[PDB]
Amino acid sequence: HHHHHHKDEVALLAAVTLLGVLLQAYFSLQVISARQAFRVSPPLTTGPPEFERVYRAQVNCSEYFPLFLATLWVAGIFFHEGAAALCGLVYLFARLRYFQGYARSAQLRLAPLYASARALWLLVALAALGLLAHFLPAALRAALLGRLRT
Amino acid sequence: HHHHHHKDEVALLAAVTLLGVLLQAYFSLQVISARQAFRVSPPLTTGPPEFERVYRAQVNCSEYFPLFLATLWVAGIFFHEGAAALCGLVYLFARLRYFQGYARSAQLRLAPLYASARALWLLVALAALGLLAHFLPAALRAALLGRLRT
Amino acid sequence: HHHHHHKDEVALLAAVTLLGVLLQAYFSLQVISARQAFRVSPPLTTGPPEFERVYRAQVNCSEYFPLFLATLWVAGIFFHEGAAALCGLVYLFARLRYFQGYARSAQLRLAPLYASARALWLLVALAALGLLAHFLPAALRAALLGRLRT
Amino acid sequence: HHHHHHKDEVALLAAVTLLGVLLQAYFSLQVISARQAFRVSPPLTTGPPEFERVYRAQVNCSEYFPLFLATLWVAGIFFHEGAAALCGLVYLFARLRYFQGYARSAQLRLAPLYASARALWLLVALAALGLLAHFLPAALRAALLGRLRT
Amino acid sequence: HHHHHHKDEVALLAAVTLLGVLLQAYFSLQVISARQAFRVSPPLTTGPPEFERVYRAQVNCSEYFPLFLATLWVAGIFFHEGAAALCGLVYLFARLRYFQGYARSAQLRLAPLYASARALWLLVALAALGLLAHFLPAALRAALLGRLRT
Amino acid sequence: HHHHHHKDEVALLAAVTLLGVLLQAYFSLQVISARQAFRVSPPLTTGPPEFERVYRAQVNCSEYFPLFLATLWVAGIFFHEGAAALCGLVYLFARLRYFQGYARSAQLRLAPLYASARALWLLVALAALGLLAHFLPAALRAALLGRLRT
Amino acid sequence: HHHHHHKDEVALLAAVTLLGVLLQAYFSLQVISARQAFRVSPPLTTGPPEFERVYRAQVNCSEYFPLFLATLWVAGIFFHEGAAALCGLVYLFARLRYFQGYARSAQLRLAPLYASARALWLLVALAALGLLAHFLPAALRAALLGRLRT
Amino acid sequence: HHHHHHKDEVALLAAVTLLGVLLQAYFSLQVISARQAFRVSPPLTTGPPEFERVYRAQVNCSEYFPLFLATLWVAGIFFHEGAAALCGLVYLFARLRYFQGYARSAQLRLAPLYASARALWLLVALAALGLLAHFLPAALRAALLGRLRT
Amino acid sequence: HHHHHHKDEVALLAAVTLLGVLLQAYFSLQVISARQAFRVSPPLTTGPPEFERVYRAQVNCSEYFPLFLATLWVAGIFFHEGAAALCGLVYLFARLRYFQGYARSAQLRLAPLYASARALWLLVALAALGLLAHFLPAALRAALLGRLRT
Amino acid sequence: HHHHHHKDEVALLAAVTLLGVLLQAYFSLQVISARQAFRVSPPLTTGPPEFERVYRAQVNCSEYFPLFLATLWVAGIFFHEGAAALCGLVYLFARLRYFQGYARSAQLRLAPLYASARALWLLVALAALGLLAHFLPAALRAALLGRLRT
Amino acid sequence: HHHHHHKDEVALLAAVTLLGVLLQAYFSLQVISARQAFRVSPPLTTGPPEFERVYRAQVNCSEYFPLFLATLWVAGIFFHEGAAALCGLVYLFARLRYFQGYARSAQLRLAPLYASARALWLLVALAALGLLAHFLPAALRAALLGRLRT
Amino acid sequence: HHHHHHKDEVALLAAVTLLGVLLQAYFSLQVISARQAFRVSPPLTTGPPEFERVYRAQVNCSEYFPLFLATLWVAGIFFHEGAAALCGLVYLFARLRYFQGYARSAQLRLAPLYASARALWLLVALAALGLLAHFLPAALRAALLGRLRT
Ligand SMILES: N[C@H](CCC(=O)N[C@@H](CS)C(=O)NCC(=O)O)C(=O)O
Ligand SMILES: CCCCCC/C=C\CCCCCCCC(=O)O
Ligand SMILES: CCCCCC/C=C\CCCCCCCC(=O)O
Ligand SMILES: CCCCCC/C=C\CCCCCCCC(=O)O
Ligand SMILES: CCCCCC/C=C\CCCCCCCC(=O)O
Ligand SMILES: CCCCCC/C=C\CCCCCCCC(=O)O
Ligand SMILES: CCCCCC/C=C\CCCCCCCC(=O)O
Ligand SMILES: CCCCCC/C=C\CCCCCCCC(=O)O
Ligand SMILES: CCCCCC/C=C\CCCCCCCC(=O)O
Ligand SMILES: CCCCCC/C=C\CCCCCCCC(=O)O
Ligand SMILES: CCCCCC/C=C\CCCCCCCC(=O)O
Ligand SMILES: CCCCCC/C=C\CCCCCCCC(=O)O
Ligand SMILES: CCCCCC/C=C\CCCCCCCC(=O)O
Ligand code: NI
Ligand code: NI
Ligand code: NI
Ligand code: NI
Ligand code: NI
Ligand code: NI
Ligand code: NI
Ligand code: NI
Ligand code: NI
Ligand code: NI
Ligand code: NI
Ligand code: NI
Repeated sequence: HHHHHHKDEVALLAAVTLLGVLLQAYFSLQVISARQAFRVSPPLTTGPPEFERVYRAQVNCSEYFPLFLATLWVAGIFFHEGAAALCGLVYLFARLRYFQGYARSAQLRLAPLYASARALWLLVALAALGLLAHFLPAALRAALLGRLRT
Repeated sequence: HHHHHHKDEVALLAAVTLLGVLLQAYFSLQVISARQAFRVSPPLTTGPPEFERVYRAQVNCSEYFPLFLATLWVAGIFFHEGAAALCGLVYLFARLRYFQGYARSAQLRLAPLYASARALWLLVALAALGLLAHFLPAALRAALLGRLRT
Repeated sequence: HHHHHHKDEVALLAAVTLLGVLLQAYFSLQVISARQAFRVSPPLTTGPPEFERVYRAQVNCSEYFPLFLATLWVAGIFFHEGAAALCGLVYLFARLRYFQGYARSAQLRLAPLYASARALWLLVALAALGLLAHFLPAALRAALLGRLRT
Repeated sequence: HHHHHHKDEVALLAAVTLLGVLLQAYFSLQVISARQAFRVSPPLTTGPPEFERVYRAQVNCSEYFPLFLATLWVAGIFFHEGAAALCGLVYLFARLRYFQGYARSAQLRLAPLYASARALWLLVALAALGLLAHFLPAALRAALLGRLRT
Repeated sequence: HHHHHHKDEVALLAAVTLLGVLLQAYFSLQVISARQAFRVSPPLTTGPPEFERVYRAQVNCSEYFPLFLATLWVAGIFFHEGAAALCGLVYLFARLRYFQGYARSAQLRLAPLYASARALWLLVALAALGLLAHFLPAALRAALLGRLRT
Repeated sequence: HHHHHHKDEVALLAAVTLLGVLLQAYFSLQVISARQAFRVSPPLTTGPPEFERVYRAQVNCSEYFPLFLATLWVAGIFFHEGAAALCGLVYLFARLRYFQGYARSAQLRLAPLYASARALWLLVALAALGLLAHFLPAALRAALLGRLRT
Repeated sequence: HHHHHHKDEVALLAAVTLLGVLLQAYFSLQVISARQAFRVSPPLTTGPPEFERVYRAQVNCSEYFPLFLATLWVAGIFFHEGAAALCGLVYLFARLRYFQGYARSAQLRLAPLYASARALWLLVALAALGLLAHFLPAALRAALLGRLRT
Repeated sequence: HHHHHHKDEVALLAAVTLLGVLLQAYFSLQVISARQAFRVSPPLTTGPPEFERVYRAQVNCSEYFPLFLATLWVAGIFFHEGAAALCGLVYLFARLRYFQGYARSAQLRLAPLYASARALWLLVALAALGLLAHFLPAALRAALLGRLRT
Repeated sequence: HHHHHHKDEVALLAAVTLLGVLLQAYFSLQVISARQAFRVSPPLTTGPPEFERVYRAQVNCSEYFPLFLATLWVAGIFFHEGAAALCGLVYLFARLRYFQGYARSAQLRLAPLYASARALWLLVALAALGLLAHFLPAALRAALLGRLRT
Repeated sequence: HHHHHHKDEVALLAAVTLLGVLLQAYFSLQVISARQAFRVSPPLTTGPPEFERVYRAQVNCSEYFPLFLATLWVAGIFFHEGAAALCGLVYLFARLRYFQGYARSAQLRLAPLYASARALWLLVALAALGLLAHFLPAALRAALLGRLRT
Repeated sequence: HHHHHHKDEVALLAAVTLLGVLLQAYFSLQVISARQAFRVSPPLTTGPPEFERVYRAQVNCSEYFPLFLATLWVAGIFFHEGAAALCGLVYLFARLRYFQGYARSAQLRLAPLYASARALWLLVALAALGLLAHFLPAALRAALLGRLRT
Repeated sequence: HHHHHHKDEVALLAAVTLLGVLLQAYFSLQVISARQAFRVSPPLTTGPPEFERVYRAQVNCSEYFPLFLATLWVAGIFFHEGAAALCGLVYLFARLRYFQGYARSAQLRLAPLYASARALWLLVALAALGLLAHFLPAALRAALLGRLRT
């Protein structure tokens, strides 16, 4: 405190962030479950293809999760909160489908992997466009001021 | 600048965040050390069970680390900073114990894994409760206003 | 809204964050490419050393990426934005070199790994120094006030 | 010779038989092609999953091919030639789809495997019904004649 | 059509043929069942000895099945239909016992393998004797006619 | 019975069929012999290359055997019995050479594999030409009758 | 010495003991022989299933041999010498059959394994019954004497 | 017979011996059970770590069992029956704990392994002390008698 | 008690027995030491040949140890105590040499293995000769008494 | 210098030597090429049979190359330069054929291996015959001179 | 003897030859050392990549060593002694660097491998040029004399 | 020609060289023989330890053979022919013993390996001493002449 809160500017991003965490928790619980079913004890991460697909689907989602969080917040702050949150939901729903598909079949990971890549690339473009709108005017002005005497 | 800083609202979260990073650095240095001791050179991540346990303990802590960070910040902003920071410390101390236990024995990972899951689930619940307190009143009001003419 | 934005206080951190994401995207696309070249289909993450090095270089960069993001933001907020952003650029350029080197040879990962560790440790020290400057004066004052009657 | 030919009673069965052979030839040429692509030389029948799927799809089609031929001819002679030939075409088209699907993905073999099983079971039932119509009347008559004095 | 059918000359052969197909169907369903029980997914044909024995028993029966069909029909047409059908039943019952025995133990395959070989060799001898009775008289006559002038 | 036999129309096909069976029996006895020599007990089908070549040569001959039988009978009935029987003998002699060559060396399988493929493709073409001669005239007539009013 | 010998009280146990040793010697000589035949040199204890079965049959007999000796002597001293010696002979003859069966086939070990377990359990029960007869009367008397005043 | 029995001098040793046998029987039944659960058929003694731990725990107990029996009897006869029997019970209870611990985790074998070693070493020391008391006086006397003339 | 002890009749056997136990303890401590040196953790019993030789030497000594104990006691009681004890010492010294040799080289196990076999076979022959002297006179007398009337 | 050169006595040997070196260079370049084609990177010398055959053919030629050089020079100096050079050319041409054959097929190495062995054995015999002509006369003379007085 | 020595014409070649031998001795001692460090006992030539690189570097140097010696002597005799000796030193220094580099990293073998190939190819060209100068004039003269009458 | 031969100065070196070649031929024939006995076909160089020891013993002798030849000739020319030839015989006899020993046991290679190293090091020292005697006087003279004016 402060007699103002910036919570109302990031609450959709925070909600989509928490949903992402819950989805990652779900993937982790499904791996523990596959370990039980296929009797693959730590420290092993190999076993039958069906176990390896569940393990790998979770590990893939986990590798991309910080990329998702980073670009969600940057796009949400610099471009538009609602648009970023919406691309974020689409990304997470695609990730659920990727995990479910990949667990059934390596080939079934591909369609939802492409949908998740499209949603993440869109977050990347919105983040980039917002950062450009932030930096470009001051930079072009400073260049122009430089050329002004001449 | 700005003639105000929101640093004083997130400094415990930032301190617990930095402690988390230092702990992850420690786990990484312990893997490099196990590589030396067991002569397992990159790109290999397999070798004797004792090397694999150290590798896996670090990789597990690393997978969950962004989940920890995400929920720490959301709970700290939307619920209560001190409570979030405290659950965060408990989580990180549990993770230290998980890493140390798992390195000695797969079975010794389990008790501290459960303690870390309890602390992370508590962060999740506090984040959820704070987001509910943020969104629910405006939503119930809007629903009611809708029903008002009738 | 709010009639003020804290965007101007974190825009360099956000830009370096987005660059980090783009670099991680690049590493991921290079793994997909190595999968094609060496015919290593998911769920496999093993194959010839040359494939394993590309896979491992990406996975290593990915493990450290949240540590990078965490300390970049904490150092940028609590110490100095421009200094944090600069150490961050140096870190990311070192990571590019690590990935390129490791793909050619395990041994070629080492020099740029050390440069990335130096840049990350510097971010850690700046974050720590900023948090100390935040907390230490109030703590020493409170200790002193305690001793004052005596 | 003979001043009659029974060719006109089995020409659809013979045509569907020849189509089956051509389809098996196709599967064999696709395995030779996969051997070239994946550099798997005889006597090896193992290699990457993608090679093994092509090999296995052909071997599976080959195991069932004599079952197909046997029941096609028995159903065609004892039940109805056109019906047997039609179930036979459906079976072979399902087998093409099984081979193509299985080569892409183990999971993609399943739908067309079920369609081929339905067509083969139908040939089995028609063969059984025709053999029953052949044998049952004489058998029931002989049983009855036996009971007649009494 | 034709105002005569040759169905009555091959109906026992066709019935024994259909029984052979049903038995091969049974072996195939037992392999699918062993895949489920031992979690061996296609394209794999290896796993624990107990799975491999079920797989191999089916594959062995399948390799010999066209030899069985070929000699059943040739012996049934050229020697005697009832005798061929009877040796055929004995062969198929021996094959059932081979499959059941081999699934329990490699060693238990041997006694019924020998009984199936005896029944198949008998079909071979009957086929050979019928073909000799078909060709030998005309050949000896033609040789004699050749020697007749001299 | 019947006061006529169609045996005299298929006796060369039946003789070549029986020779094919005897040749497959020979290949099977040679595998049992290689099992003894190299001490490879069922359910194993792997061992030294020299055992695997004998196993594979037999399995290859067995996969193609129903294709051989099918096309031999269709070409023999629809095209010309003596021509089909002759291509059939050539095919079987090529298969003997394939088995003997492959057992000595993978590379030695190739020349006789090509000779067997040429003989089998010739049977396929004769079968196709006979089926065309059977079906084409009635089909062209029916098409023409259709066009006749116009 | 002593002007008495307790040899006459244990000579059947000693004879059955010596027979057990000779049988274990036989099993050991058969393993050395299997090593020669299958060319499996120490320190290896793995090789083809046929070698492993001979090795394992001997190792199993060896693990149970001290259990046999212990219970033979305890039953022979505390229950009845002739009965213990007789169960002991039955056990050893069952063990010979177990070794011979297991060497031929894993499955053939089972019937004689069960017969050896029945004979060993009988020795266990006789030993237990003899020890009960030894200890129970004095214990029940001491309990009763305790209750006597009351 | 004999009008005396030495049964009363060894009945505690015999009872502890029989308990040892029953405990070894228990370990063996637990291995058979682990074979069923993990589908590891003889002659295999390898499989998942969880099966191998149960197998190894039993094999370890079995290797030491004759050492236990030997020293139990020697200490019980030459030192003191009750003391030997008591160390023996402690040893066997420690072995139960070793088996149960090792089955859960390799690391959990260690504490009860040390307790079993302490109890076995104590039996060894009591056996040694009893044998010294038996042999030393006569030996020192004989040495002294030798020195006596001088 | 008893006013006599049979300790003086078996004290050399008991001493040689205890020495055997101490030697087995030594072999076990050397395996634990090889586990440390070669980093082979339980439940593994495989690793480099040098570890496997130490493991196997101990396991071999352990398998034969109950055979040694059994025949030592039977020969010592039924033939001559001092002779049995002496063959026993020779056997144990040969076993020490076997363990030391085998640890250095598989081939170095052979000479001392043969010396241990000679000493054990001698114990076997002395045990057999003592049991014959025990049983043969009464048996020949009983046979003769049977023949006496005639 | 010297006002004479012994170059004219060994120039054919030197030319055949240089040709041998060029041929070994060729074999080495073909291995580097096979490494590229089959993606087998150093330090690996294993991979598909087709790579291993190229590697092994070169390594075999390399092992025998010093034997070739040694005997070429000794035969060329002690027997006859032109004859040695000619056997040497024949040997090298046989080695080219061995390398080319072995690369295609293990079996194709054999005929040219035998031709190279014949040429090398001939060089050996010429070297031996030349050394005999050098040493035998002086030795027989010295023996004779020894016998001369007598 | 001889009242002249050709030692002064080859002493630099002999010195460079001896240096080559000493360098090969060094490589061999470094392999023995790597065997000790990585516990890889003969007959094994495989182990961790770091051991395999040391082994392979030595084996590669050894394969090329006779090519080096052959061309060093031929170039030194037929072209120029000092030039050959100098290229030889350069080659050997490059080989030292190849061995040292390859031991650290496969990739580090490449630069010095290329330098050694350049020095060896230069020796080859000098040897070829010297042999041409030896043979070409007499050959061109003989061809010309042949053409002279015409 | 030349009216002198330098054959009489190198005939012992040539004879020892030829003996070395014959010994290498023997080692090669023994490997071909081990391939037959253990059924290890090219391109394989792995199999049971007993085959690998024969292979490795030959390959080791082959690697050192050019070192032997080089130093034999240099020591024989620059130091003393008879001494070099004698060390050479000793070396070759040691190599025979190394091959024979290593084939029986890895450990048995060591004593004769050391004897061969001593003989080869002696050849190295004699070669070095002869080259020093060749070069040192002229070098010291040239240095002295340089210092002479001063
Ligand atoms: N290096 C030996 C020498 C014995 C030899 O030269 N064998 C001939 C006939 S089996 C061969 O072609 N060896 C094949 C190879 O060296 O890869 C070997 O491994 O075989
Ligand atoms: C747990 C998930 C929370 C969901 C957060 C998003 C809630 C509603 C998002 C929709 C906002 C859309 C704003 C309009 C964007 C546009 O114009 O495209
Ligand atoms: C590096 C670690 C920094 C530690 C950050 C936390 C410092 C004190 C945390 C305690 C705050 C507790 C506030 C009260 C919460 C409650 O009522 O439960
Ligand atoms: C995509 C990358 C964006 C780059 C963000 C950084 C842009 C300029 C950074 C330089 C700021 C340096 C401020 C001075 C720091 C110092 O004094 O050391
Ligand atoms: C190569 C393929 C040849 C095709 C053989 C079949 C040609 C036409 C088949 C259709 C006949 C259908 C007859 C009617 C059967 C019914 O009433 O269901
Ligand atoms: C599904 C199985 C159908 C059974 C076909 C056979 C039915 C009866 C076969 C017996 C015919 C025997 C004829 C006599 C042969 C002989 O004399 O040996
Ligand atoms: C066991 C093998 C039986 C052999 C069957 C064939 C017997 C003779 C076949 C030759 C018939 C050739 C007829 C002429 C064909 C043509 O004109 O090309
Ligand atoms: C080498 C083997 C020695 C055999 C030892 C046993 C000799 C005879 C044993 C039979 C004794 C049976 C006594 C009667 C037991 C009963 O009543 O059941
Ligand atoms: C099946 C187990 C049987 C148990 C055997 C032991 C029964 C009681 C043992 C206790 C005897 C203790 C005697 C005193 C020893 C001492 O003074 O320390
Ligand atoms: C720990 C080892 C204890 C040693 C036990 C043996 C002590 C002396 C044994 C020698 C007794 C020899 C008696 C004579 C035997 C004979 O005549 O051959
Ligand atoms: C690069 C290769 C150089 C070739 C060296 C040989 C050149 C000609 C060799 C033939 C000399 C033959 C002399 C006659 C030998 C004989 O009588 O058999
Ligand atoms: C152990 C190494 C011995 C070194 C042998 C070489 C000693 C000096 C070599 C230099 C000779 C160079 C002669 C000039 C060659 C040229 O003109 O290029
Ligand atoms: C095939 C082997 C040929 C043997 C070559 C050597 C023949 C005799 C060598 C002995 C010469 C010894 C000369 C004396 C050396 C010295 O004084 O030590
Ligand atoms: Ni205020
Ligand atoms: Ni201001
Ligand atoms: Ni603000
Ligand atoms: Ni406002
Ligand atoms: Ni007619
Ligand atoms: Ni009629
Ligand atoms: Ni008809
Ligand atoms: Ni009495
Ligand atoms: Ni007594
Ligand atoms: Ni001069
Ligand atoms: Ni000269
Ligand atoms: Ni002179």
